[PDB]
Amino acid sequence: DFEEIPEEYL
Amino acid sequence: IVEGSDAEIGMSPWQVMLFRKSPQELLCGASLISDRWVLTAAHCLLYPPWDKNFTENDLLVRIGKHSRTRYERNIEKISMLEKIYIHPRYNWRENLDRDIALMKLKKPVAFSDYIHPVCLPDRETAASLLQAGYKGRVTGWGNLKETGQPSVLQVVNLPIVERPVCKDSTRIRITDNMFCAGYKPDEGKRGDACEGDSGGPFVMKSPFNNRWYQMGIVSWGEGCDRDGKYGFYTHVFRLKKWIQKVIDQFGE
Amino acid sequence: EADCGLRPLFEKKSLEDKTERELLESY
Ligand SMILES: Cc1nc2ccccc2n1Cc1ccc2c(c1)nc(CNc1ccc(C(=N)N)cc1)n2C
Repeated sequence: DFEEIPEEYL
Repeated sequence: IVEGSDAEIGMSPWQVMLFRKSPQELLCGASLISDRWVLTAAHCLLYPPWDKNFTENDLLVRIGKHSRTRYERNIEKISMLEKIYIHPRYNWRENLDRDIALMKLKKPVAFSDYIHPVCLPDRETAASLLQAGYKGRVTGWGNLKETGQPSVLQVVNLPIVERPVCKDSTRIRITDNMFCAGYKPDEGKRGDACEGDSGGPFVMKSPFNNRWYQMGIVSWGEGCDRDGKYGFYTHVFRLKKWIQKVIDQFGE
Repeated sequence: EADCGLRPLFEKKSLEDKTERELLESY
């Protein structure tokens, strides 16, 4: 249930 | 953290969340010791019994957080790992001895009101504070009960326990590289770290210079907040020499 | 670290958090 983090970090 | 309470904003600016990319999830707690060095428990990265053996690219470090699941825009900073260093003598085979690991971030993190490093203890600081009865502070986003998850970083202050008491509370072999903390059944009070808290910091505020020092790393425990049981912590100062050498050998 | 252990929202502005006194009273 973790909010999406900026795709820039993945 | 069992029986703790909501952290105040900016109360633990060195608090770091070890985050798994796929799936996206809380892996462990950790701490900020400089702009590029994060300290945690070796077991958070390497632990064969639980098929755990992460590599840099599998992880993400989330700094400056308060909320557990929410991406805190403009507050938290997410860093990537350049390299992971685990104590060469970390023993996961018998008892999690020397349960400590360092992670070098790809590039320095910027300090703010929510991001700031904790001090590592010197011999004198450790000697004076690492005494039975003296209280330390544990923080994390782990479970609130042994058997839910908090919305915000939890905090609990717990007393250091006499080594004999620590040893007599379990059948596990305690080493000098560990120390235990928590209340005794007759002390009334309670609280303890729990699943999701490991790798996190156990800090103490020095009354000599008013600075916070990380004395322990949430290492292991039997259950969570069980009467007669105590949380065990990696004795940070005892393994500081390793820390020193790694930081000035591969660090910045 | 030269400024380590001093929190921006507390030590830096001479404000104490809600439970630190408990720690110092046990020393
Ligand atoms: C079965 C056994 N043989 C042992 C030998 C030495 C130390 C622990 C041992 N254990 C239990 C054990 C082993 C490994 C463990 C563990 C508990 N707990 C963790 C990490 N999580 C964790 C869970 C609870 C608490 C706590 N309540 N304070 C602190 C940490 N690891 C990574």
